[PDB]
Amino acid sequence: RVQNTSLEAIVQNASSDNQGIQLSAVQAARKLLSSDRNPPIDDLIKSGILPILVHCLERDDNPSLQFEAAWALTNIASGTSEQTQAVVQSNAVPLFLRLLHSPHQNVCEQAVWALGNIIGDGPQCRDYVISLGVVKPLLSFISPSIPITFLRNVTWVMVNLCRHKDPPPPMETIQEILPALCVLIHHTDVNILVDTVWALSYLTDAGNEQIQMVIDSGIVPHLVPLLSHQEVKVQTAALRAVGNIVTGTDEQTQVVLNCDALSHFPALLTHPKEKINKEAVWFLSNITAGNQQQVQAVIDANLVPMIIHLLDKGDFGTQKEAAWAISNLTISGRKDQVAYLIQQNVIPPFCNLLTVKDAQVVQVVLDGLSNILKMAEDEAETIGNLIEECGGLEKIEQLQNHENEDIYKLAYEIIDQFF
Amino acid sequence: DRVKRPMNAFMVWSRGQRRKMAQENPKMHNSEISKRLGAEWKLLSETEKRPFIDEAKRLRALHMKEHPDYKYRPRRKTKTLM
Repeated sequence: RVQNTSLEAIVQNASSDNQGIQLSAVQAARKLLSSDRNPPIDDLIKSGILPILVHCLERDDNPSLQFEAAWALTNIASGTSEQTQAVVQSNAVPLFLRLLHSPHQNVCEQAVWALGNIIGDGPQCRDYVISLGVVKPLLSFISPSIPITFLRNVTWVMVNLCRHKDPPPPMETIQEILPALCVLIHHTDVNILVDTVWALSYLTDAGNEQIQMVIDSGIVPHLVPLLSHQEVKVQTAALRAVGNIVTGTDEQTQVVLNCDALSHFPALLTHPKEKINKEAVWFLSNITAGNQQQVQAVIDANLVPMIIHLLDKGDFGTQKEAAWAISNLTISGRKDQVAYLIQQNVIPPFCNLLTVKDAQVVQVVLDGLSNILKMAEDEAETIGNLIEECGGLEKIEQLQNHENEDIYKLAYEIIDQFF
Repeated sequence: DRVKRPMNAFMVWSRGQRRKMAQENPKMHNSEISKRLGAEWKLLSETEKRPFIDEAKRLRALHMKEHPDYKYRPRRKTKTLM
């Protein structure tokens, strides 16, 4: 399509004083840029059409010319960072922001889309478009009287406003967006709901201060129930989002637990999808890495048998997370809490992972067993027998010749103190 | 001082230092080891922190790629196609 038409003639006709000739040239540029997923962005940039397309955005007298030019610029900005930057250096963003107030719906939507690609390029462009004032008019589009297809585009732009972490979006911007996400999290459309939660998952992955902004918005009680949502794409997005929150402080982890998050995990731990099981255990591992009250919460939720059950006869990925969840409990748990773990037959499946090829897993499991023995001082002999009965002591002794320094050093030390 | 995964630069650095500090000073409590490690982290230069910063970024990238619905994630840039 590019090899069979004069780009120069397009560029020169796009600068013509005749509106009909101009529109046909911009339309041809749009079709060149939107006929497939590999358009000739560089050739049209090099031809000098960017200043012409940008100028077309100002022509309020020709909404069709604004629409076609915004469409052309949208797909140019959809490319690499170099091609997106070319649009930014053309000073198109202030004109896109003006077009957000256009009375013509397609001109607004296309301006929204173009701004979304620019915001999604990185934190610099994101903050640039934020600083010019994109958030206020963007969120004003969110109403009951917005076409669903437009609202999907609006939510996608909001996702990009939350995306990058170095640095994260400004505090004031996060605080403006969260009330809108509170509205959108109740939407029935799956595409909007999934995007709303993904936006939350990016905010909760931006640091403990951003996690606190999410909590202070009041939206966490509305995110947690989505762990049992009928659409699996909503569940996994919500599971990662809340999983990011419990990577924060103990106080932030407790907020999630106060929303009865653990109630949704029996179903998650028995879910057919193995990756959802692995994710649900990674979540719980960050809970058992908390304080004693949070270890107790996992106990009271009847999840310990299910974690031990998944540790045994589970897929390799989930067993690794289960080992982390168990070992973390030996670090944070009280004597009675590790005692309850023992009573539930944790030693055979825990020791069965001493033969895994992953060096990190063996290290994590050996640390857990070490903490178990050190915790039951009076009954260390009884636990040493339990380790021996299931063949664990044999596997520890084989690990005395392991290649890793921390593994064979600890294996000898464990045997010196308790065997 | 909690260790949540994926770990940040300080947490991966503390992981190695914790074990050494425990052996060298067996009469030191876990709370005091965390306090000193957090303070000693402030003395490190950017060059000494860089390996642990790159590891934390590496762990973060894997954590996102291992998202159950990674393929169905919202993309940063999209085209308006015909």
